[PDB]
Order: sequence, then C-alpha cells, then structure tokens
Amino acid sequence: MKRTFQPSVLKRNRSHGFRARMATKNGRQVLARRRAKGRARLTVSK
Amino acid sequence: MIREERLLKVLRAPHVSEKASTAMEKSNTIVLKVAKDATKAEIKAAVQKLFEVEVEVVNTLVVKGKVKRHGQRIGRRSDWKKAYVTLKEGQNLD
Amino acid sequence: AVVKCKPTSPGRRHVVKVVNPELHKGKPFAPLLEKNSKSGGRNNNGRITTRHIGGGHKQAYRIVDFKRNKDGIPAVVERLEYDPNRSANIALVLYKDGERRYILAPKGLKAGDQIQSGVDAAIKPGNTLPMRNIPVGSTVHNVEMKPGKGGQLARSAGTYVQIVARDGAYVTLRLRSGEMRKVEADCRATLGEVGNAEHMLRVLGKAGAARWRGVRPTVRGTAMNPVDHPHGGGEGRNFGKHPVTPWGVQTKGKKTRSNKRTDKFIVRRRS
Amino acid sequence: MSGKMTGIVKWFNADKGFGFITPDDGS
RNA sequence: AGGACCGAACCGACUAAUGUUGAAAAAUUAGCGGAUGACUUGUGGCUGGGGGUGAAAGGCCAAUCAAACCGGGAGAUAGCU
RNA sequence: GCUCGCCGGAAGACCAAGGGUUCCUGUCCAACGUUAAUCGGGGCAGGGUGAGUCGACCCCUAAGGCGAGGCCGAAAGGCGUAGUCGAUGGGAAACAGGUUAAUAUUCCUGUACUUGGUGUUACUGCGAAGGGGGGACGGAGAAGGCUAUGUUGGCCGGGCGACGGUUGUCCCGGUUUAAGCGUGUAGGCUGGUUUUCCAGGCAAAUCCGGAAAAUCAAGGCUGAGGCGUGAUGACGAGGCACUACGGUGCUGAAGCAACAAAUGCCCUGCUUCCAGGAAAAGCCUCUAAGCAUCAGGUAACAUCAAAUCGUACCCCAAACCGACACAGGUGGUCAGGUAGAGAAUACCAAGGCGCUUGAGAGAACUCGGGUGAAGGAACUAGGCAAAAUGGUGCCGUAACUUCGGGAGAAGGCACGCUGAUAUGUAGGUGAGGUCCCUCGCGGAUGGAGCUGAAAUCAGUCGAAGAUACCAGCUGGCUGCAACUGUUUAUUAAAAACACAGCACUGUGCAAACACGAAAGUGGACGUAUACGGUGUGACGCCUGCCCGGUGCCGGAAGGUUAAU
Ligand SMILES: [Mg+2]
Ligand SMILES: [Mg+2]
Ligand SMILES: [Mg+2]
Ligand SMILES: [Mg+2]
Ligand SMILES: [Mg+2]
Ligand SMILES: [Mg+2]
Ligand SMILES: [Mg+2]
Ligand SMILES: [Mg+2]
Ligand SMILES: [Mg+2]
Ligand SMILES: [Mg+2]
Ligand SMILES: [Mg+2]
Ligand SMILES: [Mg+2]
Ligand SMILES: [Mg+2]
Ligand SMILES: [Mg+2]
Ligand SMILES: [Mg+2]
Ligand SMILES: [Mg+2]
Ligand SMILES: [Mg+2]
Ligand SMILES: [Mg+2]
Ligand SMILES: [Mg+2]
Ligand SMILES: [Mg+2]
Ligand SMILES: [Mg+2]
Ligand SMILES: [Mg+2]
Ligand SMILES: [Mg+2]
Ligand SMILES: [Mg+2]
Ligand SMILES: [Mg+2]
Ligand SMILES: [Mg+2]
Ligand SMILES: [Mg+2]
Ligand SMILES: [Mg+2]
Ligand SMILES: [Mg+2]
Ligand SMILES: [Mg+2]
Ligand SMILES: [Mg+2]
Ligand SMILES: [Mg+2]
Ligand SMILES: [Mg+2]
Ligand SMILES: [Mg+2]
Ligand SMILES: [Mg+2]
Ligand SMILES: [Mg+2]
Ligand SMILES: [Mg+2]
Ligand SMILES: [Mg+2]
Ligand SMILES: [Mg+2]
Ligand SMILES: [Mg+2]
Ligand SMILES: [Mg+2]
Ligand SMILES: [Mg+2]
Ligand SMILES: [Mg+2]
Ligand SMILES: [Mg+2]
Ligand SMILES: [Mg+2]
Ligand SMILES: [Mg+2]
Ligand SMILES: [Mg+2]
Ligand SMILES: [Mg+2]
Ligand SMILES: [Mg+2]
Ligand SMILES: [Mg+2]
Ligand SMILES: [Mg+2]
Ligand SMILES: [Mg+2]
Ligand SMILES: [Mg+2]
Ligand SMILES: [Mg+2]
Ligand SMILES: [Mg+2]
Ligand SMILES: [Mg+2]
Ligand SMILES: [Mg+2]
Ligand SMILES: [Mg+2]
Ligand SMILES: [Mg+2]
Ligand SMILES: [Mg+2]
Ligand SMILES: [Mg+2]
Ligand SMILES: [Mg+2]
Ligand SMILES: [Mg+2]
Ligand SMILES: [Mg+2]
Ligand SMILES: [Mg+2]
Repeated sequence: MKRTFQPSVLKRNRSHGFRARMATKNGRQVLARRRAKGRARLTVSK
Repeated sequence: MIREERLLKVLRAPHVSEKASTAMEKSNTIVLKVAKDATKAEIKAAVQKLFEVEVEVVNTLVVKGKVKRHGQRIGRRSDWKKAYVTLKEGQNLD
Repeated sequence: AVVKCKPTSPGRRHVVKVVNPELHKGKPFAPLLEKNSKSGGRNNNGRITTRHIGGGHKQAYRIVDFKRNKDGIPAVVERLEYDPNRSANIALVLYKDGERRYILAPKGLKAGDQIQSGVDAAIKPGNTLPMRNIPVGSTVHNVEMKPGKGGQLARSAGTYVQIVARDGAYVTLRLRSGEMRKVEADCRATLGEVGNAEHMLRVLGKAGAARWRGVRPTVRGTAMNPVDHPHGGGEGRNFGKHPVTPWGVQTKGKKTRSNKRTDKFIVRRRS
Repeated sequence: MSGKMTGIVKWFNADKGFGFITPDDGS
C-alpha cells in the first residue's frame, strides 16, 4: 500500500528546517526548547 | 600569484595505491592527498614550485569518509580530497 | 448561427453550438495579451470565498479599450476575434496613426467599418461620444458611470441601455435590468447593442462543458448533514424549514442592498 | 531487547486490534 | 466528430474462494468496470482544528476525526468500580 | 563444469527521487541470515568515484513565499509596493573506440566544439534600467517523406556431420563505424526591393506599425534524411605466440545490396475544432542621455581561462516507503525474432534467475486444479461458484425509438495443407538502360530484381483445420435512475451525489456574498445574455385549489414603544 512517508529533502527542509524555524516567532521558541532540553540534533537540518 | 605559504599548506601527502602506480607508470600521473579547500590552480602552482616539475593538467575528486565502529561506538572518518596530477612527458618525480 | 448537433452520442444529443464564421481563425494580436492566472475562488488567505469555481481551460487576457480615449482619430475595423474572458466578441481596430486596439464588438459591426470616438463623432453604431451629445431615446452600451473611468454598464453579449431623459448634468438610463439610474451627462457611451446576442441560445449538453468553463459542481444543501448546512439532515428527504444560505440568510425574497451612498442615483429599482 | 520491546508494546497495542469477529448485536 | 465502441498499459475495485497469531495492521488468485476524458500522473506550492476541504459518505486532514496531534491548566472531576 | 527449468514490454538494461559506501579485493563465521554455511548487502582491514561540453551551480521567470518604505492592527503581528527568492519550465558547447578488481561522454587514442577574456591588425557610430521583434507555447486528426531497426540475398571465414541422408536450392558465424564539417534535398512558410511621409510605440528613433508611389515575380527563412569527408584510421570472425590457464601480446578476411519498417524524426509542421490554448531572460534591433576619433563596435589571428560541487552502488528493489532479506507500493527512458491487429498471448534471443530449510512417504482432511456414467438447477435465500460462449470474412437480423440506435441483435456458412490459374498473381518498390534539362540530392521513359496479399478450381490428411495461448453466453417481462461520471481509504458503488436543463430570488458595481477585529482579497481585471444562493433534475405531456398558520415583500394613518 502507499504509506504516509514519501520522503523529499527539499520539502523536509522547507517545512521543518532551520531557517523555517528561525523565520517565525514560534519557530524560534522551538529551538529554545530544544537547546534547553539539550538536544544534540537541534533540527532536521544536516 | 598564489602565496608560498598557502602553496605549502595545500599538499598533504602522496597517495599510494595500485591505481596510483598504474597512473604513474602509464599516464605519468601522480596521485595526491591534498587539502580540502585546495583548488586545481593552487595545486598546479604548488607542484610546479615545490617539486620543480611541469604540470599539464589536474583532475580532482572528493573522498567521502567512511563510517566506522570503534568497539560498538559509532564514528565517522574525515572527508579528504584527491588530485590526479598529470605531469608532462619526460618529467619525473620520486 | 445556432446549430443543433446530431445525437451520435449522449452529450451531443442536446448540444447547441453558436457558430460565427466571421471570427478570425488564428492567433490574437500579441501585444494586447497578458497572463490571466486562475484563482480557484480563493483569496489571499487561501480560503474559498466564492464556491464552485475551479478548473477550466487556460485563458489569455485581451486588453480591451473601455475608456475609448483616441478622440478625433478615425479607426477602421480590422477583424473580429473571440474573447474567452467575456461573452461578447471583440474587434481589432486600426487607427490611422498605426495603433491597434481591441474593442467590444457591436451588433452590426463588421470588418472594414470605420469608427471614431470623441464629441465630433457621428452617430452610427461603433462611435463613442458623451451622452450630452447623444440623442434621447437611443440604445448605447459600454457606458461609463464616472467620466474617464471606463465603461462598466452593458458589456455583455446582447445588451444595451436606453437613454430616457436628460436634466442638465444628468441623464436617466433604462438599464437592462429595468432599473432607472442617473448618470452624469459627461460620461461616454458607445452606440448600439453588443454583438453576440444569441449567446444565451447555446446549450452545453453535458457536464464537461461546464467544467471546461471552470464551474465545479454544486451540492444542494439538503443533501448534507446539519453541521454543514441549515437545510441538512433528515431521515429521508426532509426540508421542514425556510430556505436560507449556507450562512443562515433567507434567499427567497430577502433583499440585501445596503448602500445609502448610491440611493440618490437610483430613480426606481427593478421590478 | 526491551527497546525493541518498546516497539513490541508501543505498537502491538497500536496495531489497535481489528475488532470482534461475530456480526452479532446481542440486541 | 464523439464526457462514442471493443480492448492492453494505466486508473479503479463488482463477485467468489483463500487468508484472518496473514506473505500483507485490507492483500493474493480467477473473473470485473472505465480506458481522448468531468482522464490520469510526476514535481513544487496553498488552505489549519469548531478550522480546512468535501460530485456530501459526517467522508478526509500522516495506519487516529460527531471536532487532529503535542505540551500545559492537571494530581480535572468521579455520590462509580 | 555439463545438463534441466523460469522471465523475457521483464523477474533484462539506464536514471531521477530516496538511501548513503551497501561498490571491489583480502580475511573471519561468534552474532545476523527463519537450516548449515567455507558464503553474504554480515564482522575487520585496505582500496575505489578523475569532466570547459553530463547534471548542479549560474542568467531568467511561473504558481507561490518573503517583503525597504507603506497601510492596518491591544501587543505579538496581518497584507502588500519597489524589489528579492523560488523549477516541475526557458538559456553556449563532444563524439567514436580502448582500458580498471572496482570510475569513465570524466582516464587514454583520435577527431571536434563553445563562451569569455586580454593582445595586435583592418574597419568605424558606440551607448539602456528604455522601445520593438523573437523567445512563445492548445486539442484532435490525416497522410506523405525518412531513419532506428529487422529480414533475405550477396560477400568473407569455417564446416561436410555420434543414426538413414547431406559438395549443396547445404549448415554456422560475421558483414560495424559517431560527433563534427561541407552540401541544402523531400517538404513547410513567405511576395520581394527602393524612396517619401506619418496625431502611434510615455521622450527619441534609421526600429516596429501605418499611409503612398515605382519596379521586379522571385528572392528569402526553416528543414528530417541522404551523400561526401571524418576514416590509408578504428573495430573486426578468426588465427599466430607466450601463458600465473586467469589471461597478455601480435596479426587480421568481408565489411555490400534489396525489401519491410516505426508509437521515433521532418512536425514548435499541415488541416480542423472550440473549451480559444505561461511568463521573463538569453538572442536580434532601435535610439536616449552621454562620448566625440577617446571610449566602445565586428572582422580576422594569436594567446589565456572555463572555477566549485556531484559522479561509487541499488533504483520496481534483499539497498526506497512498508518494524522483516515482507508475495504490497514507487516516476521517466530502451523496446530483438517467430506467429499475431497488437506494447495482448505463446515460445525464444541478448541478458538475468531457480525466489536461504531440506529428505522421504504417498492416510483422513483442507487448498488449487483435471476428468466424469445417466440425468441436467431437482441444489440454493439466490444458477453462488463452476461449466459454456468466444476470432475473421460473408449472409441475415425483431419489438421499440429521441431515427443516432437497438445490433456484435438473434441465427448461420466457410476457415488446414498441397498444386494450378500465376515455376509468386494483383498490388507495392523501383535499378539498369535510353532521352531531355535553366544540370542536380534533377525530370521523363523503362522495366530487371525484390517483396507480396486475397480469391477460385482441383486434390489430400485427421475424430476434430478460429485445432494451442488468446478470445461476447443469449433472449423475454418489469422497478428505479435519463445518460458518462462520483462516493463511505479499511464490511455499504447504490435507487445515493453530481450532471446538462428548468424555475424562484437577490445583486447597478467600491455589486451582492464570503475570508478577514482591520487594511485588504476573492467575486472579477467580470458588469444583469453577468454573478451568488436555493430547489428540481435529460427528453415528452404537464404542473391543479388554498395566503387561515409560519416566513418574506410592500405600506405608513393610527395605537404601543428605547436611549435621550
Ligand atoms: Mg582532462
Ligand atoms: Mg568533478
Ligand atoms: Mg455556484
Ligand atoms: Mg445547478
Ligand atoms: Mg446539485
Ligand atoms: Mg446524507
Ligand atoms: Mg444549524
Ligand atoms: Mg419520510
Ligand atoms: Mg412534513
Ligand atoms: Mg469512451
Ligand atoms: Mg484482479
Ligand atoms: Mg474498454
Ligand atoms: Mg447519517
Ligand atoms: Mg487516517
Ligand atoms: Mg478541534
Ligand atoms: Mg468539543
Ligand atoms: Mg486546577
Ligand atoms: Mg486522575
Ligand atoms: Mg552452476
Ligand atoms: Mg519460458
Ligand atoms: Mg558496512
Ligand atoms: Mg559484494
Ligand atoms: Mg570480503
Ligand atoms: Mg560453524
Ligand atoms: Mg545460522
Ligand atoms: Mg560487507
Ligand atoms: Mg542558468
Ligand atoms: Mg511573485
Ligand atoms: Mg508580505
Ligand atoms: Mg515595514
Ligand atoms: Mg532570481
Ligand atoms: Mg528544472
Ligand atoms: Mg559499475
Ligand atoms: Mg524586450
Ligand atoms: Mg499545444
Ligand atoms: Mg536502413
Ligand atoms: Mg549426420
Ligand atoms: Mg550418418
Ligand atoms: Mg549466413
Ligand atoms: Mg557525416
Ligand atoms: Mg555509474
Ligand atoms: Mg531491477
Ligand atoms: Mg528471502
Ligand atoms: Mg519486496
Ligand atoms: Mg515481440
Ligand atoms: Mg507479455
Ligand atoms: Mg494427495
Ligand atoms: Mg472440470
Ligand atoms: Mg456428469
Ligand atoms: Mg454425459
Ligand atoms: Mg429444496
Ligand atoms: Mg428450486
Ligand atoms: Mg457467475
Ligand atoms: Mg470458466
Ligand atoms: Mg414491484
Ligand atoms: Mg445512474
Ligand atoms: Mg474510491
Ligand atoms: Mg475521490
Ligand atoms: Mg468501504
Ligand atoms: Mg464495496
Ligand atoms: Mg474588490
Ligand atoms: Mg432530487
Ligand atoms: Mg404546485
Ligand atoms: Mg401568508
Ligand atoms: Mg413589514
């Protein structure tokens, strides 16, 4: 069957990437939460 | 003119290999491990100065580092850059 | 010419074409074209504001002179063309100075006629002159509401506007709807009815012919659920309620005009 | 592996079960 | 010419049998419908939760929908077990 | 290694996306692998991806995003101008052969090409953020010309047959060659040329557009393929030698023709239709300020540069999405033979596999199939399922009908092989030859050779000639819905939805309406033959009575009635 994850790096980075997070206010709050939790991989972005 | 200090930091090591020995004896081409940011012109100037030998052309490629496991801990080796330096005919190098 | 199609297939059984052989069988005049990107009935928020719009054949925009400002200069009619953006046929005209334009084609207009705008224009079909220069009782189209703004009234295929009166600065019009409206007497108007009068005589025959025109299907409200529409619901076919919009506004009879700015310009409403 | 056990529990219940297998409303 | 005909690709899913701790969290086999059109498909884009979208089944919105998911109010409340 | 079997419009080959070293070599077998494992996509070590021409980057823009200022908004923030991003689309250029354990249009050999530079030499109007042209565009259909490619013949090399026969009308194999450059063909489009003038192209313009007048009908543009060169080359069956038996080296024949022929090319064409079919840059050209013999321009030649990143490997799959080495899903490209209408189907080639537990036995029972006496739906909720029909050509075909259909109605006959007509026909192709010519990729004539249906007559074989695969069961009555379509991803495909059509009603444009605290946006770059909503649902005949109730519309004399 066709499953729900059909990957595309371009769409992955445009949707969930670093600059998409840094663009908006709420996306910047996400990176503050992940730095506070101490995430190694802060985003998708390689 | 590329500065001599950069030309001294461009070349890292010669790469020994069966393909390198073949290219050295047939096409008169040496195979070098170079600095990663080094371009072809920087390489041609370095070989033409530090080895005093005439370079015809330089072909480059980037070597991706392998993923290894020391014990059970994962790790990744560094990406490095490789240059096929074609010498002119008659020129010789150790 | 309306042409009833022979029923070689359902979908051609009920088709009536409107064939006009005088239209140019070629590409339109390229400088007067521009891109017309479709919308889907969606605004800058992306939401659907007006329903049932979507799809259809790609359409290039034809720049049409409604302002009709080339005064004094006569113009001959080069050829008639099809406009997908509108119901009326358009006419490619050539001025003396070498300018080509598209106008709305009037009824009796054909290739080779001369038109001329301006005050000193004659009174024949095609000419454009202010309605203080136009005689009372004549049929005009492409009528401005404000001077120099451009024609906004009577642009559709077979329409016309009668001029019933004039009191100084204003003329009184009999619109195609039956409404009597005051317009300033300096506004330009174009003589004659608009061309393709038998446009409404066409029959699309099939659903695809509406999808070609970008008309997505209309779900009637009682075939829904009550969360979707006020009419929705029922165990069977039940409609025990007054007919409303999807937003709960009465449709059969309730008026919606709320402009107190333009009420002085309205002599009588339509009946 | 109790992490491969995490899979086990996390989604051998998220498989969700299909359902009762007797078309019977005891109605 | 055709929302024309028969019929592969392709799209779909009418029937039966299998399977039902499956090969498979909806499939296989044998048949079935459309198959130049209101077709189908690739890539990218837009619409956000009482909101979208909907040829309208309360359908779909990441194996979740008569109001998604995550976090928080929060140790909700529970005359019930 | 010899056999056998399977795919073969794929179970072969090339990629994109995606993965990210799974590639190759050596070594190991604890774990992984549904068994063993000496093997492996497993562990360990090493190696491996070479570009001016491929792709990206880059120049250009689409939908759309962001958005200086700006407008709006409790704040956050929303929209959006100039702009700037954004491919899935536009934009310069390379081919053949060889080679590695693993890369190659990247290396090597050979032969090319493109754009920028600087620099001389000749020539001299250069110049844009501007104007114009071009780029630049739909569906369907019809052929014609070709090629890829294939077949046969010829040619060359080899062979003379494990069992009767096989020096021949015999068997096998091979018969390849590119980009580029030159030629400008079939064919398609187009009237050229000169001068004068001009309310237009924001100003200008020699450009475009438009007016005139004269002369010439014949110039121009595009254009597959062919031919020549590239190529005295390369490749080449085979041989000759060494042989780590893996290989490496040397040498090397023929290398033609006819026919058939694409869904590929001419073709972004032609014809036709209506539903009326991107943008911008590169490119060409025009001038503006400016520059005035400087700058710059094109013309030749020379020289230099063309960076950086990707390139391994899988890619319909054991490497991607499915928790699995999962019978699932996944876009593009290539498209051999025989039969066949065919990319169906059957058998095969190239090539790739035999699906990671086997060995036996040959009970019940289950699964998937085969055949079946007599009967033939008596089974059953119900002919569920099976069985049956099945092709081409010809004859023939009812009620009804919206005159299109129904209809492939139904029903039926023929069908192989051989020979003759005709040692292979009609037809197709079309040579030599001869003639003509404003001479060539020319025009006639000519018919060699090749290819090649179909039909009739006669004969003959079998139980059976559409012999396999493939491939409609048919008809009668009736309900509903006009139809094609759509729908409950995962128990409902339907009489449900939609539909064309009909009617009511609103709406005069800053439209109604809708999304939005708003600005604004859609409607719509539309203007009542238009748009929105509601109901009905082709067509045909029709659509009757009731306004008391509830709504809506209109009224404004009176009663009542808010803030104030
Ligand atoms: Mg090179
Ligand atoms: Mg590279
Ligand atoms: Mg509508
Ligand atoms: Mg409707
Ligand atoms: Mg409807
Ligand atoms: Mg319903
Ligand atoms: Mg309600
Ligand atoms: Mg009822
Ligand atoms: Mg009732
Ligand atoms: Mg059809
Ligand atoms: Mg099937
Ligand atoms: Mg069909
Ligand atoms: Mg319901
Ligand atoms: Mg779901
Ligand atoms: Mg909710
Ligand atoms: Mg709720
Ligand atoms: Mg609390
Ligand atoms: Mg609790
Ligand atoms: Mg073997
Ligand atoms: Mg086989
Ligand atoms: Mg590994
Ligand atoms: Mg391997
Ligand atoms: Mg190994
Ligand atoms: Mg062992
Ligand atoms: Mg084992
Ligand atoms: Mg390995
Ligand atoms: Mg570019
Ligand atoms: Mg934009
Ligand atoms: Mg913005
Ligand atoms: Mg601002
Ligand atoms: Mg850009
Ligand atoms: Mg692209
Ligand atoms: Mg390889
Ligand atoms: Mg331009
Ligand atoms: Mg097209
Ligand atoms: Mg050929
Ligand atoms: Mg023999
Ligand atoms: Mg013998
Ligand atoms: Mg032979
Ligand atoms: Mg050539
Ligand atoms: Mg490769
Ligand atoms: Mg494969
Ligand atoms: Mg397996
Ligand atoms: Mg699989
Ligand atoms: Mg075949
Ligand atoms: Mg097949
Ligand atoms: Mg048995
Ligand atoms: Mg049987
Ligand atoms: Mg029997
Ligand atoms: Mg019997
Ligand atoms: Mg019984
Ligand atoms: Mg019975
Ligand atoms: Mg049956
Ligand atoms: Mg059967
Ligand atoms: Mg009944
Ligand atoms: Mg129906
Ligand atoms: Mg479906
Ligand atoms: Mg659907
Ligand atoms: Mg279902
Ligand atoms: Mg179903
Ligand atoms: Mg507006
Ligand atoms: Mg109905
Ligand atoms: Mg009635
Ligand atoms: Mg009443
Ligand atoms: Mg009232």
